[PDB]
Amino acid sequence: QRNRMPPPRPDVGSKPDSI
Amino acid sequence: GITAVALYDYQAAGDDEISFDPDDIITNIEMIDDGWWRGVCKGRYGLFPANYVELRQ
Repeated sequence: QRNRMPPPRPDVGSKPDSI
Repeated sequence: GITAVALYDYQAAGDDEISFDPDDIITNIEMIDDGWWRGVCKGRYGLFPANYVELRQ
């Protein structure tokens, strides 16, 4: 199986999950 | 033939995939996987991270 999705796209407005 | 251009600078994780600079445009980019691509960068074939690359026309 050669199924694999590309990595996430970088964003400046992105925020962490842990506050 | 096909040709793509990296929207950003990305480093290939595995040896099966190659890296390329944003402004660094390459040719012979054929889409093998619905999520991955493949093309010749400076005389070398490999995989193109669709997230950091785009096929031109």
